[PDB]
Amino acid sequence: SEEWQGLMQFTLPVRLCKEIELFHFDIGPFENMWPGIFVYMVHRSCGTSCFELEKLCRFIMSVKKNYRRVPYHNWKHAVTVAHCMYAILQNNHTLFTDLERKGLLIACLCHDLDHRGFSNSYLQKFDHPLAALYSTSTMEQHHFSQTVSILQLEGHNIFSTLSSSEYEQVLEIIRKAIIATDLALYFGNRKQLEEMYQTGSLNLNNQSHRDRVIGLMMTACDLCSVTKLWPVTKLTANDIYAEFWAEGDEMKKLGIQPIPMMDRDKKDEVPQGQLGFYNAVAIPCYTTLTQILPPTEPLLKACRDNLSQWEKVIRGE
Amino acid sequence: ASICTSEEWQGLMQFTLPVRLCKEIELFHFDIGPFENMWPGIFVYMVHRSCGTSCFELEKLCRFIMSVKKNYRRVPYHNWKHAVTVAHCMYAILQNNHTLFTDLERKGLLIACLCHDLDHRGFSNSYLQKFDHPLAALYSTSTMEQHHFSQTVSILQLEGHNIFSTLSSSEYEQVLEIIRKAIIATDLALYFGNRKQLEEMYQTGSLNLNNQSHRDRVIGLMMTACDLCSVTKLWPVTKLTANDIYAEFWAEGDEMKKLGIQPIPMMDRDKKDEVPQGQLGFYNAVAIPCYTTLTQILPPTEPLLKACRDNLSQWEKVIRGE
Ligand SMILES: Cc1ncc(C)n2nc(CCc3nc4c5cccnc5ccc4n3C)nc12
Ligand SMILES: Cc1ncc(C)n2nc(CCc3nc4c5cccnc5ccc4n3C)nc12
Ligand SMILES: [Mg+2]
Ligand SMILES: [Mg+2]
Ligand SMILES: [Zn+2]
Ligand SMILES: [Zn+2]
Repeated sequence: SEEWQGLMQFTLPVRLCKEIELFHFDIGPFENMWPGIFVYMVHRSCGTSCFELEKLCRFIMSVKKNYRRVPYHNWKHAVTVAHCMYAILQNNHTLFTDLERKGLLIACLCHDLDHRGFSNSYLQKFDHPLAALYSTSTMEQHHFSQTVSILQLEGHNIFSTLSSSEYEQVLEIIRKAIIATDLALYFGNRKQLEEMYQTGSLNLNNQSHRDRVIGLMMTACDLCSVTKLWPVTKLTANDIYAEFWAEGDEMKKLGIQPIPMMDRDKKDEVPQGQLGFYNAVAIPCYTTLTQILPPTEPLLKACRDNLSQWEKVIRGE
Repeated sequence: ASICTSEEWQGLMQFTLPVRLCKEIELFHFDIGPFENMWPGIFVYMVHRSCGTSCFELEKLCRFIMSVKKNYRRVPYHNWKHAVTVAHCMYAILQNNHTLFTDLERKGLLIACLCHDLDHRGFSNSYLQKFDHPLAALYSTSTMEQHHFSQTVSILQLEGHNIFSTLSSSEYEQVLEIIRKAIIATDLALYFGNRKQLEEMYQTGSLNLNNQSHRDRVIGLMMTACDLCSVTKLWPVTKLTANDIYAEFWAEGDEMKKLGIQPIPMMDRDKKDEVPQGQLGFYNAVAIPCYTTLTQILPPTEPLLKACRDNLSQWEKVIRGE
């Protein structure tokens, strides 16, 4: 209980007071500060007197305990996703309700809690007890379950000054928000919102339209490494493949063949895999997000910049 | 026909190209995919850089473009993206052969390409015929293609949509004949006729470009290299567009099955397994021979052949397990 004492004390350096507000900030070389960076983003965006520092700090360090030393789905990725949602909300400061803004920063930070570095596919094919438990969106539901568990620990419950509803409300925002980071649901989500933007039936007074927009915002954040500056971006993909290939290897060890994406032998097709992933997933995501919320546009511009870079890699420039 | 709203052409006018595309848009394998908002503006940039800045009055152009866009459907392959993709390819062929073609052919070839699949229902020349469609009653060879051009004229004739405003009546009836011929020749059923003669005209040193009927033949083949240029893009783009081609076909195959009739394999989703061999078969029967004869006639277009070879190997790899 002295981890969360060395967190109450943190002051974000003035030199980062601007850098952080930029959509393309790389938290990468600020390891020590990451839990202080998140304290900063919460305060700036939700208020200094909405979470009682201690309970907030208690929370954050515990969440941090509960992320494993995997190559990609780690503490560095929680913060990075949290950061991006900060940037989204800051640039849209009016659309989102007090209760949402708090939920979403929290939901982002726990969204991959206690990941083991295994896809849902993997968990389900090998009848692992988490697949036994949640047939669909397997990891995502554990993540949430794990959010619930850290909160119910002594003195971690940061929502203890809220109505019955108000408490069951925010968690629900978090539930739906964490679930939405199952990428298999993203495709549906995005196609509904597209038809709803063309048609024009899109209504932000409708709470199930709110859900889909928040949904998409979670994908955008989750995927946000494709929006960083190219060296960060290049590097963070290496970490992605390292997670996948360790899952690929684990499959070989079982006399079973992994897919190419998970096949380190296939290192070479990486750039074309990225280009494929940008055209099929990333770009449409940031494209529709921008349609819905215009200020999010530097997300799409940077995504286009990295797509070019991946093209150049493939073509030899 | 359908009018386009006011606001549509007014933003189109204010639009400006990013300095990094100006570089990439000139290149053959350039993919327009990730710049949807920019497409109608990519057309202007393209027109202007090919046919001049006062070729047409922006206002009239922009109206036409936006009304060309809205007369495309949300079908899977033959849509607004495909039209601009085909226009982009023309542009890049023109640019590499810029003085081989009259100012008047480049205006008309770029519009033709923009308009060459207007109001595609999502159906083939065989379906419409076989099932005695109105359109099939109206036009009985090159069915949709004829309709595509009928559709162009209709868009030409609309208060403010006529971009051949300032043309002599003579030149007006000329650019309409470049366009007609260009569009019809996108009927792939004709390509095989066209390519054999061109191939023949090539092996004898008798092809001549100031010979008009040889000109039209060359133009038609340009229209084919453009219609198929998705096979010249980088692999992950080629594969993704293949998905959309098949989405459309299989949607048609599904209609036939309903109607009491068995689709050809290409249109039957139950036959996916042979996709690679359909691709392999199409690259050898159709596309490779397209870009080979194109590069013999217009050697700067060669990067189209090289990229077509690149993706032919990819389908071959896809084939052998890999
Ligand atoms: C989930 C996610 N987030 C961010 C990023 C930048 N990525 N990149 C991916 C993987 C994209 C991908 N790579 C391949 C691939 C690579 C080498 C050989 N074969 C491959 C086949 C499919 C791939 N995909 C979808 N997933 C993600
Ligand atoms: C009209 C067009 N333009 C571009 C491209 C890359 N394509 N590719 C096609 C389909 C080519 C094709 N597919 C099959 C096929 C597919 C599954 C099963 N059997 C098949 C038999 C022949 C096929 N062909 C020619 N049409 C096009
Ligand atoms: Mg996750
Ligand atoms: Mg056509
Ligand atoms: Zn994540
Ligand atoms: Zn076409």
